[PDB]
Amino acid sequence: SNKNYTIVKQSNLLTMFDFFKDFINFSFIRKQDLNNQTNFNPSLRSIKKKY
Amino acid sequence: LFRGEHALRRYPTGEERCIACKLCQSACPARAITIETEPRPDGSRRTVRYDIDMTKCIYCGFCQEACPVDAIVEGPNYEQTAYLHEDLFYDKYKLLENGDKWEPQIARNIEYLINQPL
Amino acid sequence: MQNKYMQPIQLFIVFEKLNSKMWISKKLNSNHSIALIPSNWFYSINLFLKRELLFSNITLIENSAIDTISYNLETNQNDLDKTNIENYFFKNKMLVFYNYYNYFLKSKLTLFIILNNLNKNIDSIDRIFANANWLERETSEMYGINYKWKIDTRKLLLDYSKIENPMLKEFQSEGTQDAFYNIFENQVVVLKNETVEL
Amino acid sequence: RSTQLKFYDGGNRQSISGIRATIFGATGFMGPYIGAALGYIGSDVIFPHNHVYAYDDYVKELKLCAGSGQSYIMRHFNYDDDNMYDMAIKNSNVVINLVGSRLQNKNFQKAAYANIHVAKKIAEACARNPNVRRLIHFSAAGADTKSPSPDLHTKFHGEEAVLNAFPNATIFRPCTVYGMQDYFIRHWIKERDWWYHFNIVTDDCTAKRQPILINDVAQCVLNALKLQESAGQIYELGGPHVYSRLEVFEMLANLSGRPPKLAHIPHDIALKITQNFYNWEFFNMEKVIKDKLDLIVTGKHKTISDLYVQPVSFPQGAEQFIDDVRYRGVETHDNLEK
Amino acid sequence: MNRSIFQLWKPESPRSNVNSKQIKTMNVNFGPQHPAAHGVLRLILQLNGEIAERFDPHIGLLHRGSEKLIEDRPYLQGMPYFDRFDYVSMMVQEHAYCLGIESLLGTTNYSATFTQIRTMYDELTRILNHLLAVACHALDVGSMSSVFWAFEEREKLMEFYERVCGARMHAAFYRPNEVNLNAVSSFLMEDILEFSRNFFTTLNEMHNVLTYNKIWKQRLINIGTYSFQTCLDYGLTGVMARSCGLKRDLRLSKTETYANYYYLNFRSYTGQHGDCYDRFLIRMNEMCESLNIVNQSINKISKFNNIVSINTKKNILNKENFNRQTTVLPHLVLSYLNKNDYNLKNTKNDYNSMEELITHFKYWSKGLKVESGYTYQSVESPKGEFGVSMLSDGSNKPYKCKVRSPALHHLQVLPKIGKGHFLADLVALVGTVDIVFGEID
Amino acid sequence: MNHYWGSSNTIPASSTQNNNYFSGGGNNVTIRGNEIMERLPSQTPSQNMVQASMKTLRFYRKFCRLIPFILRIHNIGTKFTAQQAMINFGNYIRERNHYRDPGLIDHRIQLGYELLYEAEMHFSQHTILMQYLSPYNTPLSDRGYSYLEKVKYGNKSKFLQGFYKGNKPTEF
Amino acid sequence: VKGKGSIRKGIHGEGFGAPSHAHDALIHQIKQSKDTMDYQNITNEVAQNFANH
Amino acid sequence: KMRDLGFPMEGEEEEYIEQRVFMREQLPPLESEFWKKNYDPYEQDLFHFPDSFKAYQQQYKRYDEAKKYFEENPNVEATIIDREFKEPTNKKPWTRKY
Amino acid sequence: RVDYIVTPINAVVSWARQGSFWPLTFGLACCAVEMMHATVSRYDFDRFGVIFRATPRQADLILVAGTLTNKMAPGLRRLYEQTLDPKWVLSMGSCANGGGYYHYSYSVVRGCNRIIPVDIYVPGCPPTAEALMFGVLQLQKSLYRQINEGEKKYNKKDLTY
Amino acid sequence: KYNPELYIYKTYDMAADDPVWRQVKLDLEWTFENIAERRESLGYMPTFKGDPNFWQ
Amino acid sequence: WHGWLSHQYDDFPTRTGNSAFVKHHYLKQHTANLSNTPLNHVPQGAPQN
Ligand SMILES: CCCCCCCCCCCCCCCCCC(=O)OC[C@H](COP(=O)([O-])OCC(O)COP(=O)([O-])OC[C@@H](COC(=O)CCCCCCCCCCCCCCCCC)OC(=O)CCCCCCCCCCCCCCCCC)OC(=O)CCCCCCCCCCCCCCCCC
Ligand SMILES: CCCCCCCCCCCCCCCCCC(=O)OC[C@H](COP(=O)([O-])OCC[N+](C)(C)C)OC(=O)CCCCCCCCCCCCCCCCC
Ligand SMILES: NC(=O)C1=CN([C@@H]2O[C@H](COP(=O)(O)OP(=O)(O)OC[C@H]3O[C@@H](n4cnc5c(N)ncnc54)[C@H](OP(=O)(O)O)[C@@H]3O)[C@@H](O)[C@H]2O)C=CC1
Ligand SMILES: Nc1ncnc2c1ncn2[C@@H]1O[C@H](COP(=O)(O)OP(=O)(O)O)[C@@H](O)[C@H]1O
Ligand code: SF4
Ligand code: SF4
Ligand code: SF4
Repeated sequence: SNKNYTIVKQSNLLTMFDFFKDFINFSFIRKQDLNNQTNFNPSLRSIKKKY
Repeated sequence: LFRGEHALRRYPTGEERCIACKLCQSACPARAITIETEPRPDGSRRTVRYDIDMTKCIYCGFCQEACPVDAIVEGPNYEQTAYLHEDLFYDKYKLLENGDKWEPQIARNIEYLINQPL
Repeated sequence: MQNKYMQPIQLFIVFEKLNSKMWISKKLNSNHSIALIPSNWFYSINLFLKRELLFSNITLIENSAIDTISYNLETNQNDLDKTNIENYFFKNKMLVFYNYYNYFLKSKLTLFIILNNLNKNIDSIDRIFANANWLERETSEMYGINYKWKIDTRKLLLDYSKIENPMLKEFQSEGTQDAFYNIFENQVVVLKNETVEL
Repeated sequence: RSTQLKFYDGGNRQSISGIRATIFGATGFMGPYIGAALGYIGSDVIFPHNHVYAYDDYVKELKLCAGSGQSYIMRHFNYDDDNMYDMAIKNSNVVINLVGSRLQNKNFQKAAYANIHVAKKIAEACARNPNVRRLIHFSAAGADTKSPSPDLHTKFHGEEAVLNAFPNATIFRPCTVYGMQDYFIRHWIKERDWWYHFNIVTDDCTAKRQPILINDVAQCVLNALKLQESAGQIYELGGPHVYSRLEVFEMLANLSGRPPKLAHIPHDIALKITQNFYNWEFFNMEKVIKDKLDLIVTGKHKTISDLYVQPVSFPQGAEQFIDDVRYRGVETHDNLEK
Repeated sequence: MNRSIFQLWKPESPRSNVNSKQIKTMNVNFGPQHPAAHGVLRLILQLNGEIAERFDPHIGLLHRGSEKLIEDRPYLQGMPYFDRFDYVSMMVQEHAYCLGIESLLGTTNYSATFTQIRTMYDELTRILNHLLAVACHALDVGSMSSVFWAFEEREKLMEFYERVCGARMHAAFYRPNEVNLNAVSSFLMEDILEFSRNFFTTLNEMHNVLTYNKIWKQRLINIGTYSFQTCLDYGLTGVMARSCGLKRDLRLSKTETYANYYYLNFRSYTGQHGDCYDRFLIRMNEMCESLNIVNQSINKISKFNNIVSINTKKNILNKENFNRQTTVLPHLVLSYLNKNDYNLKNTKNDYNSMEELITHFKYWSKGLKVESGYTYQSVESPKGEFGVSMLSDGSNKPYKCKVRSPALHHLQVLPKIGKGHFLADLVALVGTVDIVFGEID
Repeated sequence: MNHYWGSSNTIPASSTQNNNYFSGGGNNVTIRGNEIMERLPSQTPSQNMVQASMKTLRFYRKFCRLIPFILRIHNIGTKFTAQQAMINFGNYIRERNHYRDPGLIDHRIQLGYELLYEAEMHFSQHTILMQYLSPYNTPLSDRGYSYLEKVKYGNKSKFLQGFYKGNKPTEF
Repeated sequence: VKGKGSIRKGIHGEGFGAPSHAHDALIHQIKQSKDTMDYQNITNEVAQNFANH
Repeated sequence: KMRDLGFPMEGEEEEYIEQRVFMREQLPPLESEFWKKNYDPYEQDLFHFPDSFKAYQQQYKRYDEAKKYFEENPNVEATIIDREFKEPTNKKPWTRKY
Repeated sequence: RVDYIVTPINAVVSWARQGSFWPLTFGLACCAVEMMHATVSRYDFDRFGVIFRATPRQADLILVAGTLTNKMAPGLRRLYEQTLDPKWVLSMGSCANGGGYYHYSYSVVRGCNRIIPVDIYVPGCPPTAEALMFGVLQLQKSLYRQINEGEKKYNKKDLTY
Repeated sequence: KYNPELYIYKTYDMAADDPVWRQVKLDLEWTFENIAERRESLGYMPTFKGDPNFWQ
Repeated sequence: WHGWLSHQYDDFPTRTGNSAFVKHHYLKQHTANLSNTPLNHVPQGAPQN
């Protein structure tokens, strides 16, 4: 319910203001999946000359 | 090839190897070498003031590289820590004293350096 | 120059009202081409470059400026030919050059823009190329170019509460003032400059 | 001899002022400021000192007065050898003396030594050396033979001896000098912070005080050097107005916002305790004795107006040094930003 | 898993209290005296819950007017500024400056090209830079002993530097159209080979504690992710551009190669994820492959075969010849191809030849004359594409010398890739960008 | 407005409110804003000296509005009064009032805004930044001035004063 | 206009609110000069916010 | 609106939010926006309103006066402020007791 | 007299403060790399009991290792003033000593000694790791001897007064 | 593009995961062994000896 | 012995024998760092001198 207060006006904001053309201030947090991070398998793409 | 402390060498006879050509002064990237020369009473071309500002100088070795008579040599001494800033304004006295003290090792290194091209 | 090269004539084909002045030299890479671009069309040309098909994969590698007012041929003066790029340096107050790299064409493209107005006005392109922001900030602060429509005009790599354009040939390397410590003010102060001459 | 001093004051630290000065007793509060006064115009400064501990900031910061190749520090100075003084003042045309008995000293013999013997030897060395154009000895305001304070009692004899040995010596008698590192404003702040409830007074607090700024004192020194006629005369330096101890406390409290509170200890018992117990900077008999005594500018000698220096008022001058120590009461939200 | 977009982002609406900064954000001065900061970065950081929101970098704390001083000084005397620009790629900076000078002159350093120094030592400097970058990144993340482990190899490489030029740092070795052939020695090559063999142990020691660690993977993976479009827009190059998957390497470029790289069979690595973990893996693989490149370079100047006796079919070794001591001969190809030039170089000097003395005097009085013209020469330094744009007016001094440093462009993206991240992820990002402010300023 | 000067960049007056329960407001003109300045777009081009003068007047107005806060934060109020600092900066602007180039005026205004922001955010030191606010010919209010030169050279031309003062060290 | 409720499109453009509602100067400024402010103009709203603070 | 714009709509997709909300660059301004005759902030035209309201309108008389002044003085001398020491007019700092 | 107790306690204090000599984690330019080289195993700084601390409050030595710019001089002064006493200052490199390669620049201060009292100077560009070790050890010996350099005079009973 | 070749970290030794790096290690060790064998067969090493008479 | 410790060369000084180092008549005995001592480098014209 507390988040719904900040959620109220987002619809009108996005509807009336272009998200790309207009410079609108906002804040966000980046999320990572810890299970995927721990299960990730390191790997690289080796590149060599044509043969 | 290690470049440590600037020093001035002498010929085996004791005569100064430095002639006031100012090539080292011109080559010094940091303008750390000041040279003033006046003819000696005997008529030799010798400097009257040869100062190196150790605080303003980058230990590059261009002075020794440009010296045509191996007068100025960056000898291996590196334990030259100073407590007063004035102590790092090396003068002709200081350079000659360093050269006299470190001539053996400097000469030993110069032998190998000269023989390498051969 | 044993490579496959093509001139970047698309810009001048599209912008039909501009004349072409292009160069390539062995002093540069085999795939590097220089061209002259007018300032009043620089912004539109960058707009076209940033979203044209083959120029889409274009990155603004470098940008800077040259104070051409004091440029003089110190040697081989008579060897100068009317086709050399140096002919444009004389009598022009400033020359701002940008350099981009295109991946599709595996090419390097440099654009030279002559600023003759005394105030050094030119439209900024940091709104098209993101990395151009700091490059143009540095160019403006060091050479005094008055970029227009720029995202951020605040100085970058210059001291606080100081106004100067050190990279101009008029300015002296020793500067005009030195920072010392004042005991009366018990803090770092700045006063007139006295230096050492070799 | 000739007391003329040709120096150029229009240059910065890297210029050549034309003054070569030796400043004895520069490790005190006023020493660094006096040294910097001459150093910042390009003058050469020598600081002879035998200070413990050597690594103290007081000794260390003296090197900033002039710069590299212009400021020199002579350590392990011997004050009873004439050769040491001769070496110190060999190449100096100005000799400033600030060697006075410290507020931490109660021994009459030590105070007399510091205020008389060193000053007399410096004056004798200056007389021996014909290149010493100017001598500036720093005395204290209110010096008198009948003064209860041993410091003032010995300083009067010291200035008399300096005048006798070097008739062209200039004697200053500054009042209570205040500043960032002073012994008056800093002492007030530290005492109030250490007690948290009061400042301990030992008298009626009716003694008159005429504070002067250390910057003004340095400007007075520079003006005295500029003026040739100032040689051989005694100057009393002080602020534009005279305040009692109670008035000074009131002014400081009003400026800083800290409510005033003076806790009284009987003068006799305070004197007995301080004279029978160990004395340090914040607990000494000299402060107790000088609390009652008046240290103001008298008309018997030349004043600062003669040196042509306009001292700043104490309320204006001392305000900047108490900005950090300010009472935090009710303040606006905008002021809360800081 | 349910949606969390509303909990993850908070937009700002015009004149709305709820959609606004309802808190007093923390404006911290990250650096300059901050262990994470390299020392000359004053980043005004707007933290809100210890999460970065707004970046205001100030980078002028190490501005020194290097370009102005270079313009004031002649060509040769301005070279050490390029060593000063980068504290870990000084050899590459010198190589770029000399490449520009020789491109202006219209010639190439055949001596260096045939001696292979300008490629093997470039790779050694790349190993130095990668070691320092990975060590600093690990130290910032929290791992301690990696710094000591990498700095041991750094000390070995600096010993090689001092042996070849007498300066363990700021070599100032490369110079245009000249090489100190005397310094190059076979025993130096053998010691470099021993170092290359032993470097695998240090690489494995770091890899065991970093590569597979769960904490390291959770710290780096999916942090600072960016796309090829971001790389293109911000001009990212080197390890970041390869982390973008662009497959952009200037050493293996037909029209942009500058040394023996184009004729060596080595591999460049790119990742399908543009994150710190991929960048770290790429740095490790580049360090490993530098060993192979150095091995190839040294083999290019080696005489493996030997005379075989007809009767016994066994090698005939020279007992009193220098070639028996070692199998690597730096001067082999140079002597074989440019015999006249090598003979002149080793026979004529300033102490016996009037022309040599005149050349030396002029060279050390006023730098070599450079024909007027504009050039732009670039190299693949460990931190990205490092370029020099030089305009010469025909005198002994450069009229203009602009330096395109990849560090500036890499630092430009730091707000972009670290906006929504925490303070730890930001101190991780500053290390992963691999920035040294000497060249930035 | 997404700008450092926007009306939404104010510092909240409470942890749960903006200055009231029935209204929303804050101060951003006489003090620094809540969020730092990430970008300062260049002043829109001025085609007329009228527009250039308007920009100069608005910048000077902002400086006058901000000077008391700057003085309080930098602890330089004793050196000069707020009005004294305003008058000193006005003299500084007067020295440059001869400009007649809109582009140069815009560049100068951008630089002035940048330096004012630095003063607000303490990027500069008080001693370094007080050079603009210092009186041109009046003594600093926190120091005792010396009128020895005026007494010595009273009713004498500036040329004679400079002649007696000198313009080169006399030792060398 | 599709998806904008009562907002309706004029000849030269589409309005930012319902027909009879009042136009907002702050919204107009945000749209036209987004992110750009030559100077901190003290409007009635700004003055009232200062007074309330 | 978020799904129309392209934001993540799943928990596993929440970890690539920055690629859809912040990483994407903003379209550069049209070049026609740089040719506007005037850039003054928009305000309601107070024509037909009371004089009290018009008092809050932008002062066009000041613009006209500035235009007249700049037409009359296209070129002026550079003002120089004397640096010679002068006794302060406000002597309060050196003449105040309390 | 107090000297009987002061002098041995002086020696103990000097020994302790020499053994525990924590510099400040502050590097500005390439000389920071040499400082890290001196910290790392090859020349173990911990052998002489010197451990770097991040905060100036917990630092005994101010290692000015790198160039000082006008834009940074107030910062260096503030760090020096905020470092708790007693403290010493060691300039490292030509740039920190006397401006080094950039002595003729418009941005670089001609020496950190103009802003700070420099206790010791270590010439070099960059100074070697052994050079920095030598400077640190010489500074430690000087620090140990600073407590009593024979200032006070001995009376007829050999007790200092 | 159509036949990607990847390097996969799957063992403690990163050299082992690549056939080329194993060959690099083997070649380095082979070179060291060859040098050692040649020097042992020779039985001694000539060296440059300083001579003070060189400075007559 | 400085070079011998530094491993610049494998030759070391030998007293009373065939040496690898030249012994000129103008050589002076080695001295440790004399800084912070009265016998320190004093520039000509410096205040200390
Ligand atoms: C265990 C066996 C069993 C039997 C029991 C035996 C006894 C058990 C006792 C248990 C309790 C022990 C408590 C003390 C522990 C040790 C610490 C200590 O001694 O204090 C020093 C310690 C020093 O201060 P600090 O905070 O460490 O210093 C910080 C920095 O130095 C300051 O930095 P700064 O920059 O702010 O510097 C400012 C400047 C100072 O700032 C200023 O500039 C302003 C001040 C300058 C003048 C200072 C003069 C001294 C003032 C004394 C204050 C006493 C506090 C009470 C005041 C009451 C007044 C109404 O600083 C100074 O100079 C420092 C102060 C110097 C003090 C020197 C004298 C101390 C020793 C003697 C004290 C005698 C007091 C007796 C009180 C009455 C007792 C009934 O604190 C004190 O000075 C306060 C001590 C007060 C308690 C004394 C207890 C012993 C005497 C009791 C009476 C006799 C015995 C009765 C019982 C008999 C039973 C059989
Ligand atoms: C673990 C060791 C603990 C040591 C604690 C020592 C406590 C103090 C001991 C004082 C001994 C006094 C002996 C007789 C003195 C005779 C001279 C005289 O006139 O007497 C009056 C003396 C002299 O003071 P005065 O000011 O009256 O006179 C000066 C002397 N004349 C006049 C001759 C010039 O004063 C006293 O009241 C006694 C001495 C007080 C000393 C105060 C400083 C002490 C410093 C201690 C340093 C060691 C700290 C150890 C802990 C360190 C932790 C890291
Ligand atoms: N409030 C004030 O400051 C006033 C000062 N004065 C005079 O001005 C002078 C300078 O002022 P200030 O800095 O405040 O005073 P200080 O007490 O701080 O300075 C006195 C100096 O003399 C030295 N000294 C003390 N005793 C001896 C001794 N026996 N032998 C040798 N040197 C000794 C001290 O050195 P060490 O550190 O080694 O003990 C110190 O350097 C004072 O000494 C006094 O004469 C006059 C009126 C007011
Ligand atoms: N000591 C050496 N230094 C340089 N090149 C050498 C040396 N020894 C042999 N070579 C090279 O080896 C080739 C000749 O081979 P080979 O006849 O086996 O050698 P050598 O006759 O000197 O024993 C030439 O290319 C020659 O330059
Ligand atoms: S080492 Fe370089 S900078 Fe130093 S004195 Fe020699 S030539 Fe000059
Ligand atoms: S040191 Fe060498 S280069 Fe310098 S003046 Fe003497 S002889 Fe010439
Ligand atoms: S003195 Fe030399 S090594 Fe040290 S910071 Fe300056 S240029 Fe770099």
